[PDB]
Amino acid sequence: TADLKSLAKRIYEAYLKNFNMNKVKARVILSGKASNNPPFVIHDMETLCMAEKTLVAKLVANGIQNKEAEVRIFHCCQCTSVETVTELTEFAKAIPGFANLDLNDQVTLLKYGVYEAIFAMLSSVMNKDGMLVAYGNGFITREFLKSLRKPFCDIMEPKFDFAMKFNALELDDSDISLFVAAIICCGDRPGLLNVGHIEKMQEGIVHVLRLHLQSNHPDDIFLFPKLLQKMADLRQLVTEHAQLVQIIKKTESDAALHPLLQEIYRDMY
Ligand SMILES: CC(C)(Oc1ccc(C(=O)c2ccc(Cl)cc2)cc1)C(=O)O
Ligand SMILES: *c1ccc([N+](=O)[O-])cc1C(=O)Nc1ccccc1
Ligand SMILES: *c1ccc([N+](=O)[O-])cc1C(=O)Nc1ccccc1
Ligand SMILES: *c1ccc([N+](=O)[O-])cc1C(=O)Nc1ccccc1
Repeated sequence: TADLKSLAKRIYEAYLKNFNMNKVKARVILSGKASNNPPFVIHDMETLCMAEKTLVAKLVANGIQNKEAEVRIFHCCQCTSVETVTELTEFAKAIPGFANLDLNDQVTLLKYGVYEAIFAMLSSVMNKDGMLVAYGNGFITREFLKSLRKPFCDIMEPKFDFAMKFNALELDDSDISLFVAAIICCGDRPGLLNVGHIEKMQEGIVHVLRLHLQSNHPDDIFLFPKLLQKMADLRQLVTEHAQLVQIIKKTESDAALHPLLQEIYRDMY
């Protein structure tokens, strides 16, 4: 079309603008074809404490430091998502009609959707062996994550499984931008007031996405349906994650939950 392609572009531009780590900037680091200075590999406890030597500032004033090895990892890992939530909250502005929604419906969308988008985008920085960290400056291996003591070794491995099959779709930021937009405009979230209004808004994004996918990836005929399954998959992935988070709350007495994330997880699933 033309007006649609403008909207699809308006979304993409908001994607690159807000999220500092896109799939292009990431796949080039993992390829190592643009530089000979690879990110610092974190594969065991020694390499971890080395890299942590860089953040000794944020670690001392936060009281972690002497905390357990796993707690330290996923303590800063929370600060990441808190940032991605903010970037996502701003990315939602560009969505046509979103800013107009009732302030309650806006928060509800961003409540049940953020983590579904975080894990989706989180695939862009993963591979079969690990993921990028610190805006591409670090690469934490996948086996080291599976080596932590339970239940921390069950946190990231599920996401790696999704990112491997999801990456297999060969998507570019051009598409993910729209894909993440549709995730936020899901009219299925509990507590939505104007269900009719939101569904109209989502159908616009999905319609744009369905044509964009057929245009940018014409050979993968059922690519659009596959992604719909992925949305369903992510919805399930975030649910299990929420259960595993609350499981860490009812047992681990030395792992505190970030204030912002508390409100998100509160009575989520
Ligand atoms: C992906 C990530 C960081 O996943 C978590 C993994 C571990 C924790 C915790 O260590 C923790 C701390 C306090 C409580 Cl009450 C429960 C769990 C939190 C989130 C997220 O969700 O952004
Ligand atoms: C998260 C957990 C642990 C560390 N660390 O001790 O090396 C770092 C991070 C992290 O995400 N650091 C970061 C984020 C963004 C930009 C630069 C560095
Ligand atoms: C945790 C959640 C999300 C990201 N991310 O996609 O930027 C990274 C991490 C993480 O584990 N960061 C990290 C960096 C350095 C040392 C430990 C942990
Ligand atoms: C955010 C970024 C980096 C670190 N760190 O490596 O010390 C910590 C945090 C952070 O906000 N931790 C936290 C968890 C729970 C409640 C408040 C703060």
